[PDB]
Amino acid sequence: PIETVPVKLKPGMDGPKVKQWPLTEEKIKALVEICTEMEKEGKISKIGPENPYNTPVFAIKKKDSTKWRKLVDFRELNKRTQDFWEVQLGIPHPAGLKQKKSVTVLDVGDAYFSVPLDKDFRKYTAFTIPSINNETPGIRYQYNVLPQGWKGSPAIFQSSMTKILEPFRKQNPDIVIYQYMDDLYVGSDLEIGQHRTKIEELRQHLLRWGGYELHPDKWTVQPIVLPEKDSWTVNDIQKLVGKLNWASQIYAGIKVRQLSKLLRGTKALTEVVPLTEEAELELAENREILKEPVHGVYYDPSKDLIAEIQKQGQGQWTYQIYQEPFKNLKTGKYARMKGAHTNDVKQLTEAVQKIATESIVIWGKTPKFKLPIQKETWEAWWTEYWQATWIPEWEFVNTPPLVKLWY
Amino acid sequence: SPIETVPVKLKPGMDGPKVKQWPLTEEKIKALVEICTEMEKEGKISKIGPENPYNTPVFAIKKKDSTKWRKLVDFRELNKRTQDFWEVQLGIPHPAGLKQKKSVTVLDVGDAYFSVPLDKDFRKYTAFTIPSINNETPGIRYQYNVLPMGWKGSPAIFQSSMTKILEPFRKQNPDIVIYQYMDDLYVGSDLEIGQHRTKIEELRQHLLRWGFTTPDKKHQKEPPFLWMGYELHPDKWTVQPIVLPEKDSWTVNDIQKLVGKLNWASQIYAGIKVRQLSKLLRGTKALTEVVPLTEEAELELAENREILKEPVHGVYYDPSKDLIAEIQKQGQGQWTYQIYQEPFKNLKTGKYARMKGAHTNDVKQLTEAVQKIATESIVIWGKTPKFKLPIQKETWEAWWTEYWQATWIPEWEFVNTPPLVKLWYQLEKEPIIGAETFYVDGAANRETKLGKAGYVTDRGRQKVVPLTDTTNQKTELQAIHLALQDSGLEVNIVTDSQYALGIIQAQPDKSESELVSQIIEQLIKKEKVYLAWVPAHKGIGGNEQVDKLVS
Ligand SMILES: Nc1nc2c(ncn2[C@H]2C[C@H](O)[C@@H](COP(=O)(O)OP(=O)(O)OP(=O)(O)O)O2)c(=O)[nH]1
Ligand SMILES: OC[C@H]1O[C@@](CO)(O[C@H]2O[C@H](CO)[C@@H](O)[C@H](O)[C@H]2O)[C@@H](O)[C@@H]1O
Ligand SMILES: [Mg+2]
Repeated sequence: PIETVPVKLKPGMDGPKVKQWPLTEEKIKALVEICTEMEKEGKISKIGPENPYNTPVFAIKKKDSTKWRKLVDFRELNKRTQDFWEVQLGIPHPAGLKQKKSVTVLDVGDAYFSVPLDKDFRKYTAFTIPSINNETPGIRYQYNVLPQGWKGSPAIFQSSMTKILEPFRKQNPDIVIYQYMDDLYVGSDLEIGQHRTKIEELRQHLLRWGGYELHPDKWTVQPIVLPEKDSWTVNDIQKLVGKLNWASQIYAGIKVRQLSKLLRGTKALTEVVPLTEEAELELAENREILKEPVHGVYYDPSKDLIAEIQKQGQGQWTYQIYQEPFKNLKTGKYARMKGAHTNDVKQLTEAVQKIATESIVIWGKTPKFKLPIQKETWEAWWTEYWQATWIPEWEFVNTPPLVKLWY
Repeated sequence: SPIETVPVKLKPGMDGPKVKQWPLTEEKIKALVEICTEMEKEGKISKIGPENPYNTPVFAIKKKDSTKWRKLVDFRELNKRTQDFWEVQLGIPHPAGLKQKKSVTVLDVGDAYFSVPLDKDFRKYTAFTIPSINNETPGIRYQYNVLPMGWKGSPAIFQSSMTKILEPFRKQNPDIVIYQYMDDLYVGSDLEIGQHRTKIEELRQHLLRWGFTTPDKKHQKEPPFLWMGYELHPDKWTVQPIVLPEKDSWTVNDIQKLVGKLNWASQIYAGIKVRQLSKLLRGTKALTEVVPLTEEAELELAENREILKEPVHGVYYDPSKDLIAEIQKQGQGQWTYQIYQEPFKNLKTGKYARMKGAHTNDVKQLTEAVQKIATESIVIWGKTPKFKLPIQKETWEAWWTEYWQATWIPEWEFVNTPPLVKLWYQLEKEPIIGAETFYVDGAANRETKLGKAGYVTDRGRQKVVPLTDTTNQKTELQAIHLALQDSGLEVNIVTDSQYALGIIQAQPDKSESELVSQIIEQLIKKEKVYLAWVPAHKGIGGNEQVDKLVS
């Protein structure tokens, strides 16, 4: 019973037309019951084929919450939706979130279900539920309400959200709340138990109007490391010189001329070469330059974030987050702790969720990922391990390791 | 039908079609005043006049009844000007996805599209003219009041209407399975034949209230049921007979037909191959170009015929048992698989033979086949099967540990059905003691098309070979080729080609490139090979000597 906000697509752009991919039995059943209940509650409406738009839909199951959660992949629609920094409905990101001792993520998408959506935009939110063995044609719905996962929902619901959080943030000035899409990131410096307690109080406040724990203090940066030996082969110095030569694109004043001078002549790779005093000097200097962070690299909120990932083996994955090439805002190393140790695709999916989560906490948005995986391998399995209510942009790359920079 | 119409529009700025009819014979146009009069009596069409400026040509083919005719309209222009639709038909049901049912019925709706009304405001665009007397008089013209056959919006609107009409019966009878494909209804149940026929009569009455007739001619009551190109028996299902073309002289189009038929047959006939027959289609220029069968294509065809003359059947799905998919390697990037639950009782079969990428290996292609089978299994049965694969656990472990991209295969067990899938070589992680060290390099001139490839070695050996009509990357691969050619069983190799290192380090066993194929040959024949990279033009070790030598 509220007046809707007029929203439109970006000029010269049409709505999303993305095909539905196959779904397992359990996901289809979950989506059927969820969409049935949403249909009875008026949140969605059944539509026909004269609506030419579509967006893929699937379902996830958080490990700590055994109830299914519907997830619509509105990435295309969000890319085609108007920006809201012109309607002044954007969300400022607080710099204090990444300093907090603990940060709990909360799914507050259900709030969006209390605000109607512009009548002339609803057709862009259509989605189709598939059928096992194609027993029936797909079942099409569209939203009558601010949808979960749509970028316009946090912008339109902003005023409401601030009005609902005002008392809690008033009673707790040193707890930080940052809304990203359907999520609230809640950071505090106090001890674990009372932190979870205040999270419970926050919950009951939200529940009354209408538990994923992170530790940013534990996020370290993994720099470029040089090996340390007593005797060095020709091969060791070739790989060292190549590594440092690549590193001269990122850092400043890195020399190779003396270490490289050691290699004069056509020498056997296994032949041991003694290190010149001047060459040892060069190795110590370059080793020190890599120890301290690079000078002159700053975040630019007008540009997108990009994340690269490399598989290192034995459950280790290195990553870099940058905006311009070789000017890394962050370098890191993800490692799984599940014990099973035998699924590359699961580990990479979890790594993407963790990296994107850190990007939300630090900068307020997710980066576009360059994934070291075949497109079809990723698309065959990634939904089986996804746990976030948001989905980042990604592309697929095949670049073997020339040198092993990050390990 | 009293069903509510579906609003449809033309694309923005577009108008209706204004084309002309063909050929205007008194046999033809008297047949055209013959066919329509009954449709007008039933209300499917209405006469219109010159104040309607649109037109579209009409024709007719013969139905598989072989006595009844099917009226079609060439709506290509109108279709181009009609709004887009989102198609609700996402795939094709498969008999291997059916469960055993006590009682089965197959029904078809009579004149299905003509039972669904068309949007009033849109009807003016479906106008078709039939000349009165060979253009000697204004002319008789009609417009459609129902869904036309040939309009791109008709199938989706009919499917949606049928879904809405069936929904009440579905919700009221959850224990009755209704496969709905266009106007073809499969209806299975675990009821006794009496109450089953009661529910069938109720369903037909429900359809008739909404204007969907179910003629007895298309009402199947006893097995074998003809359904979606298959024959359904109580315990098994078969494909309807597949007749391969038999020609003395083969054209491109004949071979295309043959390959298509063999692909259709591969869903239940195990071991079908089409690689050699499909190779005949490559490089051809016309559909009527005569193509002589190679020896390999004749052998492959004969093997397929031997397979096809043996009777086969699939069985139905038991959800209380596991799905099992077993894969075999057939050679030259060809793979065949069977999906079953009890041994020697296939639910279905299939094959995978796509060449993805310029350079690949058997492990990658086996992974691709696994992914195809997984997707197909999710479509048909809603779950992923357990795999039996001809690859050792050690081979897979080695591959996914050494390879740099993330890869995975779900729960699988090793099955010993040679030829097994294996890695054909492995590059050493450390340099080899006592092995010769080759510093290789190749370079080409892009304007000139000339290049050179050579090496310098730590034992004093050097070589330079000229190359014509080449590229940069080709000269680098050529340098590696030379090093592998002139070295012993064990060799260390140093290059500056990130490209060549990238290809070789992925351990390919096949390639669309002759040069890469030769390199693969040489690598398979070696005993130990260590391959290393250095940056170019930095005056490094032997790399500077060989780079100086090539120039
Ligand atoms: N444009 C077009 N539509 C077709 C064609 N074949 C089938 N359809 C569509 C239109 C049909 O109404 C619908 C059902 O196929 P049917 O073979 O059952 O034809 P229909 O029901 O109209 O006549 P019937 O009483 O079953 O003999 O599917 C075709 O060849 N061209
Ligand atoms: O995995 C990429 C794959 O996803 C699709 C839809 O399934 O596109 C989605 O992902 C893209 C990559 O980020 C987005 O650009 C796009 O907006 C989103 O819908 C396919 O297009 C693509 O093949
Ligand atoms: Mg029919």
